[PDB]
This record gives sequence, C-alpha cells and structure tokens, in this order.
Amino acid sequence: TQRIASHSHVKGLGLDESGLAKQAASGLVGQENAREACGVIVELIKSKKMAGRAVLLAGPPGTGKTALALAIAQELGSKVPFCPMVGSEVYSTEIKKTEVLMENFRRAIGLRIKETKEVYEGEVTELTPCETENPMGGYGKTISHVIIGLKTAKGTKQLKLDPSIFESLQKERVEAGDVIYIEANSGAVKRQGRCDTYATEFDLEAEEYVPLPKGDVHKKKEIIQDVTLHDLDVANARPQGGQDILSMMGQLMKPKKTEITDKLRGEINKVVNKYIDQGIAELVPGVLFVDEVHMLDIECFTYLHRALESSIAPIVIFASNRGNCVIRGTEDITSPHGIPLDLLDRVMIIRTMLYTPQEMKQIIKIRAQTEGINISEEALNHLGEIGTKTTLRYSVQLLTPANLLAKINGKDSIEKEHVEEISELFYDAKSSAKILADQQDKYMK
Amino acid sequence: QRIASHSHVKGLGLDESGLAKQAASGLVGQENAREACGVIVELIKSKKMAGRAVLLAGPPGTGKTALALAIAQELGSKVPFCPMVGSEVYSTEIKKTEVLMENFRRAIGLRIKETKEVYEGEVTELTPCEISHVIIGLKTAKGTKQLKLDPSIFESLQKERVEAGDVIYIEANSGAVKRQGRCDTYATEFDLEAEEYVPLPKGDVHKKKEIIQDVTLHDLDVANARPQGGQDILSMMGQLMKPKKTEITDKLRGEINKVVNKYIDQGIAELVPGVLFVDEVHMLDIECFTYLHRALESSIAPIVIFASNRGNCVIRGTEDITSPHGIPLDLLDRVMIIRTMLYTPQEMKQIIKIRAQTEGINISEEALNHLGEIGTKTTLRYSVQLLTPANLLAKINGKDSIEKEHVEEISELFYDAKSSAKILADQQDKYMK
Amino acid sequence: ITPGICFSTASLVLRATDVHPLQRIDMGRFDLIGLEGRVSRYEADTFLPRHRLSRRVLLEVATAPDPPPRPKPVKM
Amino acid sequence: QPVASPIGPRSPGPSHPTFWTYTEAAHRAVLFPQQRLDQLSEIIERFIFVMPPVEAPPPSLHACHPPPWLAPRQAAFQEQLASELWPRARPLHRIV
Amino acid sequence: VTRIERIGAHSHIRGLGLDDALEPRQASQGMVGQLAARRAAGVVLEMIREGKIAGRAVLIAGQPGTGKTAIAMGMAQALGPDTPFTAIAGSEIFSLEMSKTEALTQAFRRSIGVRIKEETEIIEGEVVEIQIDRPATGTGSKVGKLTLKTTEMETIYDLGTKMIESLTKDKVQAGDVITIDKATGKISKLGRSFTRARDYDAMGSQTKFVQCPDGELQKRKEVVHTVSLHEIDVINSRTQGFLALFSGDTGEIKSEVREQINAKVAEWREEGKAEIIPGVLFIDEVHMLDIESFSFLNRALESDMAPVLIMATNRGITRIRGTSYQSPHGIPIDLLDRLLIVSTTPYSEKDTKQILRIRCEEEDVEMSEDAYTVLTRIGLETSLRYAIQLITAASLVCRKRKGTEVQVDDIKRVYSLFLDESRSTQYMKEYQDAFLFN
Amino acid sequence: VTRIERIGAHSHIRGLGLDDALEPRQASQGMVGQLAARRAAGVVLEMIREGKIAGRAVLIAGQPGTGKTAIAMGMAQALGPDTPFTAIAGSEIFSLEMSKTEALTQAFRRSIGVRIKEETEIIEGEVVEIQIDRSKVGKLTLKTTEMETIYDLGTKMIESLTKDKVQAGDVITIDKATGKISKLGRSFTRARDYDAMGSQTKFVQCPDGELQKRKEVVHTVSLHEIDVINSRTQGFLALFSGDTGEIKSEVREQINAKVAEWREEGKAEIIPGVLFIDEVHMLDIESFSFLNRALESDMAPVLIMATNRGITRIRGTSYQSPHGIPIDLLDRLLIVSTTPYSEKDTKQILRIRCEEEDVEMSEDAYTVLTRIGLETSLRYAIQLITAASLVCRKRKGTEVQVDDIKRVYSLFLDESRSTQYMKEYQDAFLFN
Ligand SMILES: Nc1ncnc2c1ncn2[C@@H]1O[C@H](COP(=O)(O)OP(=O)(O)O)[C@@H](O)[C@H]1O
Ligand SMILES: Nc1ncnc2c1ncn2[C@@H]1O[C@H](COP(=O)(O)OP(=O)(O)O)[C@@H](O)[C@H]1O
Ligand SMILES: Nc1ncnc2c1ncn2[C@@H]1O[C@H](COP(=O)(O)OP(=O)(O)O)[C@@H](O)[C@H]1O
Ligand SMILES: Nc1ncnc2c1ncn2[C@@H]1O[C@H](COP(=O)(O)OP(=O)(O)O)[C@@H](O)[C@H]1O
Ligand SMILES: [Mg+2]
Ligand SMILES: [Mg+2]
Repeated sequence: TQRIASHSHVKGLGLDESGLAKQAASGLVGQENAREACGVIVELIKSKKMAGRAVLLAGPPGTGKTALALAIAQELGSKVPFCPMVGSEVYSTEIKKTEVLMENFRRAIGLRIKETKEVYEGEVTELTPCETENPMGGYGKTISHVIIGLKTAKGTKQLKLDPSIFESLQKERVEAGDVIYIEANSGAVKRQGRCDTYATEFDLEAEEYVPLPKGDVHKKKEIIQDVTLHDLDVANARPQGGQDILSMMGQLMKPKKTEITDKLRGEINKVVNKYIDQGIAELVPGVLFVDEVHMLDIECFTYLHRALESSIAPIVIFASNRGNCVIRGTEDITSPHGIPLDLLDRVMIIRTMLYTPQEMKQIIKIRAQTEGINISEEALNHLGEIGTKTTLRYSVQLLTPANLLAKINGKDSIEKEHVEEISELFYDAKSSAKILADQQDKYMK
Repeated sequence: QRIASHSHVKGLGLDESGLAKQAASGLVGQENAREACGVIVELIKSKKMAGRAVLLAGPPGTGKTALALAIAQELGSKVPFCPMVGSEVYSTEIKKTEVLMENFRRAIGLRIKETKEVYEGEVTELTPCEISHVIIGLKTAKGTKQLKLDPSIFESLQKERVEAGDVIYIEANSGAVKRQGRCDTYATEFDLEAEEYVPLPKGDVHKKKEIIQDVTLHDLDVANARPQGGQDILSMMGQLMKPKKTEITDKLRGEINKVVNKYIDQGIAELVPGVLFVDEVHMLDIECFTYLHRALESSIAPIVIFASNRGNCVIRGTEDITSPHGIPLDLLDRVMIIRTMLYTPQEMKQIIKIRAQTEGINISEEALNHLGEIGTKTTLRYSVQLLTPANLLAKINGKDSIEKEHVEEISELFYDAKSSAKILADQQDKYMK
Repeated sequence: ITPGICFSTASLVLRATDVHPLQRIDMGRFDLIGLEGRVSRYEADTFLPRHRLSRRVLLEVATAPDPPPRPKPVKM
Repeated sequence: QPVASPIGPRSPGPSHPTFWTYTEAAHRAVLFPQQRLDQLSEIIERFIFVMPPVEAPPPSLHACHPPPWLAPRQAAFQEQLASELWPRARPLHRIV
Repeated sequence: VTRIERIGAHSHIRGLGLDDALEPRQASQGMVGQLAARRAAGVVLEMIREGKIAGRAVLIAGQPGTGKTAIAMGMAQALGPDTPFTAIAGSEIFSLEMSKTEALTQAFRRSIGVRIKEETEIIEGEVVEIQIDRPATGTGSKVGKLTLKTTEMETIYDLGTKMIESLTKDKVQAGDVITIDKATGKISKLGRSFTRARDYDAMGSQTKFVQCPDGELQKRKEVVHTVSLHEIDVINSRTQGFLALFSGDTGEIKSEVREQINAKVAEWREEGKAEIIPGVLFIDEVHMLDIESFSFLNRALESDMAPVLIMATNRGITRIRGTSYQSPHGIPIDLLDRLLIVSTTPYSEKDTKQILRIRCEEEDVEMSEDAYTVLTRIGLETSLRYAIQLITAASLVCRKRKGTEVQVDDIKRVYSLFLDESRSTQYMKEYQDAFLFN
Repeated sequence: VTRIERIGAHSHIRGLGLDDALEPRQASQGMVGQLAARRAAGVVLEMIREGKIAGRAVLIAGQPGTGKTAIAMGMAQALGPDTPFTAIAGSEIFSLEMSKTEALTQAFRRSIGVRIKEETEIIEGEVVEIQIDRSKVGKLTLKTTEMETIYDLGTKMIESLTKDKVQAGDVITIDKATGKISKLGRSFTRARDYDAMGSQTKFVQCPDGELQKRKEVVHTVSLHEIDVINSRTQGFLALFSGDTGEIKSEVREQINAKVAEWREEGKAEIIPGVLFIDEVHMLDIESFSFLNRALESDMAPVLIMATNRGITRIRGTSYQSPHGIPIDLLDRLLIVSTTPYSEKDTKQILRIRCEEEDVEMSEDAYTVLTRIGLETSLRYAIQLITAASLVCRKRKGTEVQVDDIKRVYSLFLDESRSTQYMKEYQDAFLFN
C-alpha cells in the first residue's frame, strides 16, 4: 500500500454526474469516450441484473486499458468482487484450462452473508437447579430450570435455562468461577477457561486462566461475511477439519487443485439461492478482468462461448493490444485482435486511442505528483518531448532515476540536466533496436 | 430394452456346411465375409492357436462391426469378448503398450471351481479372549455351534455392531462379516427399535458351497498388483494414496501364468482363450503397431480382430508414411484380411426392413421403396436413421404405419452429409473457417 | 480369493544397503531438516553459546563428590 | 489452520476478533466427508455393488535367513499405524 | 433481490414453442422463426421422450447467431428436470486428469439416469410427550416412551435402545413434528407445532409454527432415488469415490467396473427394480474435438446405454483437429454418416425485430417504435448479438438521463460508445502500425 | 584451506566501484570500464535501496563478454545481504511441478524479504523434582544458579510434561503464553556418566540469572516462505523439498493482508529486493505476458534482466523482436547497453584476474594475452591465464612467460580454430 505501483494514481473514472468525462479527474487524463463507455459498464455492473456480458478493451499498448479496468474496480469499490487475471494463467500443471476459467468465473461472483450472533458471557457465580415442590412420579427430585449467574465487568445477570443444559455443564466441567459463553442460536455451553482473578503467580497453566469479560453479559452483533462461490466450491471439494481417514489423507497429501464437478457447483448454487430466499445472504455479482486475452488458446476461446452464455456468469472485461494476429492453438488463422470472430461477436468493443503530447505531459505530471517528485516546467516539457518520441512509459519511468540523480546532486527538484543525463544513461526500445540493427553481426542468434 | 445400432444382429447366418445364407440372423449380404467370420469363429472355438490377427477391411457402412458382434453372438456369453477402440490407448495414467497388454489379458478368461465356507446363525455368545480373539456362539434352526475366530473377525464384528441376538453371515475365505439383522424372535419386544429384523437361518451353522467363478487374467493381475485382500491397514493406505493404474510388470504376469497353469493342472480351472476386438485400429500410432507385432507373436495372446475403413492413409505417429489401411505393412503381414463390399439397393431394402422390424415400425411397400431410393443416394445409415422420425410423424398424424409422405417430410426436415456439404460450399463465406 | 504371491530371494540381497556402523560416518551432523519443530532460535543463538559445557567443568563435576542431600521442606 | 476459508478457526471466545467475523450460514454451506456420507447413505446402500472379480493378499517377500530386525520393525510400524488410523476408517465400513 | 440465475443470453427461451402437431408458431415461448429447425428439434425431442432408440446423433449446423444454442436451450427447457441433460463444450474433454475417451464416456454416462422406486413405512406426527429413563452411572439399558399425535390419532410408543439414541441425538422435544422411517430409524424434524416455554432464557427468537399432520400415524409413502450411471461408476470405482463425486479427481474408471454396472442395471431393469431414464448430451462447438474423440464417438454411440447426442457447429469445410484433412463442419465423414443434420436459416427483418422485442421484454426495457426500427437496421447491418447488447446499453444510458423509454438518441449514443467487429477492424486498419503484431 | 567457495568467473567483483556521486571509477572493486553501464546500475541500486517504487524492470543488454553478468554480480555484492537478491536463469521456470507463471510468482515473492520481530516471556530453568498426584494436580520445581521456585501444575501442563518425558536434571524452557515445553539439555552429575548417548541428548550448564526471561527473535523470511509455510499442514517441509505445487491465490492474498497487519503493528518490516533473471530470452511469450502484469503489483520487486540476443525470434512464437522480448514488455523497462572493451580495458581485466588467481605474468605475456583476448575472446584469455599458470608450474617456473601462453594457445583451441579444423574434416563429423 505504501509502495507506489504503476496504477497507483488511478482513483476511478473522472466522470461528471451526467456521465460525461472530465478532461482530467480522478487521476485519469483524456480517453473521454473510453471512460464514458466504462462508466456505462460500471452502471451495468451495479444494476446486478445482467449475466455473462463481455467487454473487450481494444487499443495500442500503453493506452490505459489496464488503467481503465482498475478505474472501473475503484468505481465499484471493495464490496464488489474484482478478479484480475492474465491469459497465461490458464496453463496449469494441475487442472485443465477450462477449469481455471470456470474457477475465475466463480471467483467473480460474490456472496455477502449477514447474521446476528447473540451470546451470553460471564463468570459463573451461581449454579442452582430449580426444583419443583411436586416431584413427578412421587420419588426423587425433579428440576424445571437451572439458574446460571453470569458476571462481567459492568454487570451481573441470572439466566433461567432449560434443564437439559445440566449435561452440557457437566461435559464441559463448568464450576463456579469459570468463564463460559452460551449461544442463543444453538443452546450450548462452552467453557472458555477459568477467571484470572483466581490465579496465583505460582501457577503454570497457559490456556486455563482468562480475563474477566468486558462489556455486558448479553452481547449481540451483526456479522457481515463476504464470500465467493469459488470459496464454497473449494471448501467443499477438499474439505478441511474432518477427523476421518479421508481428511487425514488430505492433510498428509500435497494439496492439488481439482476439476470441481457440476454436481457440487449446482449444490452450491442451490444453497446460495436458499440463503438468498431466507434473507441471510445477498448476491454480489462482480467483474472478471482477463488481461492479455490473446494469450488464451483456441480451446479457451471456444469454452468462453458457453461460459458467457451462462445465466450465472459475471460481467467479463477483456483487453488485447494485438492487431491481425494468429490465434494461439490454430495454424495460420488470423483474427482482428487475436480473438476468433465468434467470441468477438459476443463482446462490446471499447476503443482506446493514442495520447496527444499535452495529455502525455499531464499524465507525466500526475505520475510525478504521485511519486512525490517535484519537476520544473522546463524539465516537464523536455520529458514530454522525450515522450513524443519513444513512448509514454519510458517518460514516466525516467522520473525516479532523475529524482535520485537530483538528490545525489543536492537538489530538491528535477532540472533539465538531470533528465538529459538519465536519457543518456538509459535507452528506450527504439534506440536499443537501432543499436542492435547497426551491430547485428556481433550479437547472438 | 432399448434398441441400439446392432440389436438385430444375432449371428452369422451360416448353414451347417459353413456357407452363408442370404438373409439370416439379421445379416443380408457379405456372404464371403460371413463365411470367413465363420472360419474365424471355428478357429476361436478350437482353442489351439494364439495371437492370430484378423483385419476387417472395407468402406464405412459395410458391416464390419456388425460382423464382429455376430462373431460374438456365435461364440456365446461364456467366451470373453473385449471391445476396445483405438482411441482408448491414449491414457493419462499408464503407457499405451500397458493398455494394449491389459486389453490382451482381458480377453483370456478362466472358469475356476471354488469352495465357500460360511458361518451363518444367530449370535448367542460374544466373548473376547485376550490382540484379543473372539469366542462366538451361533445357532440355526438345525443346531448350535461355538467357534473361535481371529481378532480381525472380532474387529469386523465390532464394526458391524454385532451383539447377542443378531443374525450374521461370515465368509471364512475372505473374512467378510455381514450383520443381517436382529432375529425375528425379538421383533415383538419394542414398538420403535430402529432395527431391521431377519428370520433365523434354516440350514446348518457351517456350510460349504462349491461355485464356478468367471475371471480373466487381467483380474488376477490387478488383484496381485493393487492388493486389497489382506484387510490390513496397509491395503487401505495403498488404495487411498495410489488409486491410479500402474504398469504391471512382466514378472507379475509370469507369476500369474504359473499360478493359472498350476490351477489347470489341479483340475479346478478351465481356460477360455477369448477374443479381442479393436474397432478403429487406424487411430493407433506406430508405437502401438510395433508393440502389437511382439504381442501377437506371443503364445499367450488371444485372437485379435481388427477393423478399418481408411484407404491409403498416413499412419498416425509418422510424419508422411502412408500405408494401405493406415496399418504398417509389417502388421498387415501378420493379419488375415476379410474384405467387405458395398451393398446393392436390394440389400439396402432388406436391411431397412430388418431395422424397421427390430424397432417395431410398420412401413408400407411404397414407403420402403422410397426409403431404399433415398438410401441409394446418401448412405444406408441415413436411410435407416430416418425410420424413427418418420414413425413419430405417422403417430402424430394418427397413422399406425409409415407412408411415403412421412418419409418425404422427414427427408425435407433432416439433411444428409452430401446436402450439408453442398450448402457449405454454396455459402463458404458465411460459415466460420 | 487367491493365496498371495510368495516371492523368494537370496537372504544376502536384504543386506545390500546395510553398512556396519564402524564403516559409516554420522550423518546427524548434517541433519538440518530434523531440527525443524524441535530446535528453537533461542537454543541455537542465546542459550548454547552461553551455557555450553567445558572440559574443565565436566572434569570438576565428575571428580567432585556427590552433592549433599536436598533439605526437606520446612513451613516457615 | 483453515487459511482462506469460509470456515473460521477455533476462536477461544467472543473476546477474540475471529468470533464475530465468521457466520454459521457459511459454516453450514461446507460439508465434511462425514456429512457427505450421511447425505448419501441411501445411495450408498442401494447403488454400491461392484466387487473385484479376484481378491488377493499383498505379495510377500521370503528369504531363508532375513535380517532379524526387518520383520519386527515392519510389525511395529503396522501396529502403530493401525492403532492410530483404524478408528478413523470406521465411517467407510458400509462402502467396504 | 437477485437470485443466482440472472438474465443471460438465452434467459428468454422457455421452450421450443410448438403445438401438438409439432408445428412451430411464429413467436411462442421466446423462439422466433427457425420454423424448420424448431420442427426438427421437436421431432428429436419426441424421440428423446419416447426413450426407445439408443445412440441417436443430431448436428445443428448454421451460421453464427442463427439460434443453434437457442434451439438447444429450448430443447433443454422443454425436456424438463426429470430427464437428464448434460451440456458441455468441446474444449472441456481435454483434461490432465483423464483421457479424452474417458471424459467422453463420463459425459455420456452423466446423461443416463437410473431410478429406484420403493415403498417404505413412515410415521409422521406431533410429539406430545417424550420420556427417557437412563441409568445414573455406568453402562445400562435406556428405557423410554414416546407419544405421537395427529388430527385423528394419538399413540404411545415403547422405544428401543437405538431409537432412544436416535431421539437423543436429534434432540426431539414436545411440539416437534418429526418423521420416523421404521426400517432405518432415521428421524427428520420438519417444524414445531407450537412455541417452547417463555420463562426459559437463551432460547432465541421463535420461528413460525407448522400445522400438525393429519390422517393416520403410520402411512406408506413412495421413495424415489435417482442417480446417473456416472455417479454409480464413481462411487463404485473406489472407497473414496463419493468425495470424487464433488471434487472430480475420478481418474480413469476401469472398464470392468463399468461392465459390471451395465450388467447390474440391466438385471435391475429386467427385474423391475429400476427404470432407465435416457437423456441428452449437448456438445457445443463440437469442431474442437480431435480425430481420436470423433473415432471414439463413432463406436460409443453403438451402445444400448448411449444417450441422444446433439452437436452444434458453425464451421464450413474445415480442417479436422489433430489431422490435415478438410471435412464438412470439421467432422469426419464417418461420424457425419451416423448423424442427422439440422440446418438453421438466417433471420429476416421481422424475425430480428421480434427477437429484439422478446429480449427487451425479458430485460424489462421499454423502447419506442422508431428505436426498434433503428435497432433492427443495426442488427441486420452488424449482427444480432450487437443489437442485443445495445438493448441493455441504451437502457442504462436512458436511465442515466432520467428517462423512461429508450429513444433513437440513446441507441445512437451506445452505437457511438460501443463498437462492433467491423468498425473496430476498420479503426485498427487505420492504425495498423500502432498495434503490435500484424 | 579449501572452502566450498572457490575462484569462479566473478570472484574478483566486490562492487560497482562508484563514488558518492555514482561516478564509476576506472578500476575499483574489481570492475574495469563500462562506465555508463556501471553508472546506470548504481542509479538502479539507489532505486532499490530507497524501496519506494514497486515493479521496476531493467534490462542489461549487450554483446557476449561485455560484462552484463559482471554488472549484475557487482550490483548483488554492493547490495547488502540484508536485501534479498534472487538470481535465477530463464530456463529454471520450466518446471514439471508448477506452471511458468507459478514459478515466476514464487521467484517474485522470494525477492521480497520480511523481517519479523517477536518478543516472548519464557521460564527457563533446570528441573529438580516433578511430583504428580492421582494426573490431576502436581508440582514442578525449577532452579537456576541464583534462584529456585515451585509451581502448581494443571491438567494440560501435566499432560505436556508427561508427553515430553521431562524428568529431573533436564534443562527446559516453558513459554508462558502457549505452555509449550522445549528441552534444551540435561545437567551433568556424577551419576550421569553415560557410556552411550542418544542422538538428541546433550549436557548443558544450569542457566544463571532469573527464572523468568524475555526472548527476542529477529529473523528475515520471504513472502514465498510464508506462502509455503501456510500452504499445507506441514508446509515448512516443502521449504526443503521444494514440492510446493501451485499455491492458491487466496492463501497469497491472506498472507499479504497479514503481512500488512504485522507491518502496521510493528512486528515486521518489508525489505523489497531484486530478482535477476539471466538469459531471459529463454522465457516464452506466456512468461513475458505474465511479467507484463506481475510488475504492476504493489508487492513487486525490482526485476533486473540480461540478454545478449539481437533481433531474434521470441520463444513460443514466430515473431522477431529486438531482444527476443515482445515490445510491450520492452516499453515497461529501461535498457542498459554495454559496449565492447578496448585493449586497455582487456589488459586491466586480465591483470585483475591474474591477481585474483595469484598468477605472476610478465609484461610481454600480458601483451600477448591481450592480443589473444582481442582476437578471439576475453573468456578464452581468462582461461589461458590458468592454463599458462599450470604449465609454468609444471616446468618449475615462477612467472608465466610468452612461451607458456603460446604452449597453452596451441594446446587449447578457441571456437574459431576448432570450427576451422572441423571444416577441414567435415565429412568425418556426424550430421553436418
Ligand atoms: N488516460 C490516462 N490517464 C492517466 N494515466 C494513464 C492513462 N493511460 C495510461 N495511464 C498510465 O500509463 C501506464 C500505461 O499502462 P496502460 O496504458 O494501463 O497499459 P495497457 O495499455 O496495456 O492497459 C499505466 O501505468 C497507466 O496508469
Ligand atoms: N449385412 C448387414 N445386414 C444387416 N445390417 C447391417 C449389415 N451391414 C451393416 N448393417 C447395419 O448397418 C450399420 C453399419 O454397420 P457397421 O458395422 O457400423 O459399419 P462399418 O463397421 O463398416 O463402419 C450397423 O448398424 C449395422 O447394424
Ligand atoms: N430464433 C430465435 N429466437 C429467440 N432468440 C434467438 C433466436 N436465435 C438466436 N437467438 C438469441 O440470439 C443470441 C445469439 O444466438 P446463438 O444461439 O448464440 O447463436 P449461435 O447459433 O451461433 O450459438 C442468443 O442469446 C439467443 O437467445
Ligand atoms: N567491467 C568488468 N570488470 C571486470 N571483469 C569483467 C568486466 N566485464 C566482464 N568481465 C569478466 O568477463 C567475463 C564474462 O563477462 P560476464 O558479465 O560474466 O558475461 P556476459 O557479460 O558475456 O553476459 C566474466 O568472468 C567477468 O569477470
Ligand atoms: Mg452457440
Ligand atoms: Mg552472461
């Protein structure tokens, strides 16, 4: 968080309340049409009524595609799931590519569970059965309640409980002076140790003595837990916590991703629907961002048709900087973005354009502000001129070396000389390619 | 019972002299091929030759698989018949040669006499004897007997929750203890017990039964390579940690051969050499063919029937080596080739009528002639596959028989391969790739 | 149910990997993975450098007489 | 131990922040293998019937004069493994 | 609140929309046009429902966006949940855990259901009073008594030890409506007829009550158990197979196990114990299968346990995967001879407009007639899916400007914002050097 | 004596040889020439030391023998051992156990060090008596050289003491918070003169001071190590075996959050480091695509790369790119170019190598060797240094002369002469 990454300045899409894109806002400069389209996509995600919709961000490299996706993620917030992914990740040594894609799809669909946990805390002061003056059957003693006195920091309360709790109390070996908690939703007694006020400095027990509970005896709170469908799938496919031989084998054996079946996923879907109907949970459909989609092969592209045609799928955002490239897994088949036309027919294409020198200068200034770097006007103009040739990434990557060089020279700002020296020290792609071409005999291969 | 593609094939339709009747046992033509298959059936029944390979060669739709299943029907259910497709050797667990060898051993069967020792009765006493043995008392309608059993049997009884009064079945050979229920005599004691009651056994406490077991060499190999008969912790551990198939060694197969020869010498086993059928042999690669050379040269191998519809085609696994059936000439030198021929329109009509009778469909003569004409173009398979949709159409319109109009309607609704090819050629710019 | 396979081999084969202790070195001086879950950083870094025995202390303890018996507890 | 799961670790009590983080609804959506067995009891009773055609004990290694320590060591290893693991294999009794 | 299932591509398709004579209506149950293809799908559906012919294969072939998957989904919705319907993509059979033939076999056997129907004795009533007497110390025989009540009956039951243990484990109290199966002794609580005593604490909020059951106490009810062939294979393959039913990780199931299961299911069918419910396997984009998978399909369709196979492909004369051979639909001619091909014709203007109207109705989007005309023109010029996406895009744009009906201006706005394949390719040609490769 | 570290190809490099202004000296810390490249490396090293910016990539490009790996080793040496420096080759990401992206993720998380700091109260003493009444309640007596006290035990403490078989004379430590007991050793008495000892028993002195002590442990671990620890129940074993597999992304996110929590609490500190991939051209296009977006994380180290390829073919594709690297990644990185060395630089490098190997050479020998190095290659001359030293020692000489260099030049061939001799007898060799 404290370290500054490549998209650390993107705080969202700089959109007016009417959806029109401001020239410079929220860390984004230019790309007004793409930003407006991404705002429409954000509204689509927030509507939560569409499944399987796909958006392809198409444009030359270094045009804000990843920045736009991260701005969308910022607009949605942390509540909405956002699963970034590169196309190379489908190639796994454990599971098939379609399984990786399906798992990321289920990772993008989140579920928020709200529950109220009501507990009774306290140190047991009293443990008294409530006998009945008329014993049932004539002989012996019959009890109708068990009075348990619970003491906390700021109160003391007595609880008339069901007689059946006497067995739980004996099983937990609960005596006076012990700290216990009873859960209303289950009616069970759990002994969380003995009070620390009865411990002496000469005792050696570690987990036996506990502090007297703070707050009120009756504690109730609303628990909000955010989970994804993939979390439930994984927890059910390779369960952890059993005491049978299969759980022991799972613990012993090396963990391995498996091809989760449609049966388990259908069961998870049924459970999620049941929770939603009960009011416990609320579905939070999020976004799956697949950067470098062109790295997917023909099998992944073919599977994506069925994946997007599903009624449970999230909204998928693709990104590709390729031109009329050859689809991977095929022999000499060319498609406009490296993506077969069948999948391009299922996506909405958002075009990102190149940046004018003024927009490049603005982006450089924003990056300098983010990195805590003071740059003079002449140095900024020179660096923007450097960015007119070479690329924008080279210019934004010369900021920190130049700042270090200035600090070594003893100056608190980057001057033009520092940028010139850094440009001399570090080469861009085009200059290096020129050097390689001029000396192709001396290099290898 | 559902009607499959070869449900009408009941035999080779041969006479007593071995000659092929024209239409018999669901077969219409291929008289030379049927006579050759009868010779092959007699060879299999001889149980003298080993590793004799036969190739069924001909265009698709000429009844090669029908002839193989007819050979199976002639042989009977006792003789093993393992059908495998050439695409099945490409497993992700074991090597292709291991798959081929396992399918070779699956074809050899063994009928072995076995005696089962059974302890069956109501438990009257379950006294542990200190590792703690068990002394058990069993009663039937004929008597009572007391037995001393191994601690493993006591553990099994505990796992079955066997208590005094329960009817149990013990197999002494496998040590398998089954609790069948609480005895019927105690079914009146309670009104809700959550128990299943069983009558008292009416035989003796100790019984010996002799039965005939049908097993294959592959079953013995698997049982001796992934053992689960010890009922010890190590067997469970091996089963749970190593569930995948393994490449069984030649040493294990030699030991199994020795054991089976010993059983046959003892007179309690009978060998049934059996048949292996590989349908899409062209889907094997050159390594599989090279292995099959030596495998067929073995004196243990079964009779293998191969099939292929390929012409002069490139052998899989090779770059550009082309062989007459997709099979290298070395393996073709080791096979007897049975040639299947294309069917005449009359034979097509006969096959259509047989399929209609098999599927319980009444078809008029005009409809039969029209469907045979449809089969003259396109293929016989398409004409046969139009019978059920036409029957459904006739049933919808209230007719109990197929008329020519129903056949015309079905042919209009469903295209064949040639019509679809024409459509693709006419609209190549609109379809993908 | 079949009897198991009895695989018979030479008795000398089962001793092929066996090496007499007088012919092999102690590999426990290179046992790094055996220390995990048993040896702590405290033992290696702070305690042992301070509380390693010396030959002088060992000889003094060995030569010295037995320590006097521990006095019985007295409620005082 | 349950890292990155809807199931929370064993919180000592409400004093621990983990007590108020996880829900019982999430817990009930994850089924242990024992719960799965209880869920498929009728299916197990009705549909599990396939028996191996042959059953054999594992191959045994025999030498005339084996090292007298190998067999007792294997016996002790098997005994300890059985004493630790056989109680955990009881749920699979009906399947076996 | 939004359920796990939302508006998808084929959410408007509720069935094939045919009449009794399998004559397709122009617009019914979401389907518009494709009359011949829908009639063929209805005939295939009748063949599936009859369930008498094994291993029938149908190929739905046509241009992209002609309704192949729409027809498949309509068939699936018309079949109903009773009949199995396994829909997979061609890419899904390429697995590192199992062979391609094994994956195809599992797909086939997930499409056949085995149903076991049996009658059991069932006790359903309201618990009036339960008494359980147990020894104070040491092992002993628990003795108990249970009283159950209906609207017309009330019986007092003497309980055995195991039923006592079951009741103790289930924590059955007075007022709980419980179900007891006499054979297995399983007890299932299905509600409370009334509340517990109010004077008790730490009890929680009492839920709603359940009316007491009527009729006799011990009834006889029919219990139906339905599993697929694949589930039987998995649970019989190994001891841990039931977990493999959810985790996958089945490996390759032995052919011996499958042969035994086939024999046993045939025996059950002959003995009247079980009925076989054949279903459908739908392989979308079957052109991704290689030659080995097709060769396996050739002979796997010849079994009597094979389901109806439905394939969809939009390929013309194309190279078969794994080979260098050009074939129609990317499928070898040997497999093409075993299957009937159903062609889908392209949609007209009125069919496109009706599809757009159905989509708008599904998405709860109100659109003007001029907007419908413009959107239909765009769909004819570009594609149907682009217009479908612009439906929702224009709905969102209209809602942003506090509107109620999607106008031509909103459609133009989303047409400018979002590009089709053609305009994107044009703009990429305009800046070809800026893009990386070619 | 001969230690495990011996004279290698970069044993003479101790640093980048820069001053306080990052101006490279002509010959300092074992580096000669490459002034611009060394200055760029120093700037990158200052960037690494600051640690503010994440995911910075630098490519050291140049002709073979121009000092790319020399510069990388100089950067590694100049950087302290405190800061992680993971040096891998490009071929090492092709694993049979985990994917290429998983290998690159593991290398990235191996390049970030996490320094932990735990302070714990402990009881430390020698056991005098253990009395247990009946496994219900008991007393334990512990002593130091200056102290002795008795403790009342509970059920779990008694069970833990019985499990560890703690008896009299054992020196143990007990953690107050968790109660875990580890045995340090046992005290030596006259009666404990064992003739045979167990593999774990060792005799230690009775601790001095006070029975209650505070234990402070400071150690540096990487993110990958924490991932492997928390991957499975005994995941620390995979830190030795390497059988890690593909770690779940959820585990990594949880560990990132926990590490951030530790950093906020003051219990841990982050030391971002360097991942050096040498000969990156062996990476496939998928690996480059993964690297493109892996560098964009906030927990990404500095990625230093080195290739000697010209415009060549990218592995896994049919495209030609200036370094074998797709131009999208090349736009994400700064390129440091190395120039070929001059005669003076070659002679100075030969002198440094001779000093490193402790070889005395005459000036005529140095001239001849420099001429050979310019004509054939620098590495050939470097090898001839040791060859001539050995030949000189064989003839009982003390200083390498021109005759020794000529002798080893005739004995050992460079690539050009061997290729010529092969072309002379081309038909003899196989598969031309
Ligand atoms: N319009 C913009 N406004 C502000 N920053 C931008 C803009 N476009 C790109 N950037 C920044 O410049 C860098 C270029 O990367 P990016 O354009 O996201 O790559 P890609 O084009 O592959 O998505 C990113 O770090 C991004 O944060
Ligand atoms: N001579 C025949 N008589 C009756 N039916 C036949 C005959 N030949 C083939 N058939 C039927 O035609 C179909 C094609 O047979 P098949 O053996 O699959 O062809 P091939 O093996 O040559 O590809 C099968 O369903 C079979 O039942
Ligand atoms: N005849 C039709 N009736 C209703 N909706 C249709 C029809 N044809 C296509 N669609 C819809 O158009 C969209 C794309 O059609 P689709 O079936 O995916 O084309 P393809 O046949 O190439 O798979 C789907 O969401 C589908 O619901
Ligand atoms: N500037 C330098 N100073 C000292 N030695 C150098 C220098 N440059 C290269 N060398 C030596 O040359 C040899 C080859 O250079 P190296 O950097 O290892 O490989 P390359 O540069 O070809 O990738 C190394 O043994 C190194 O010691
Ligand atoms: Mg489709
Ligand atoms: Mg190098």
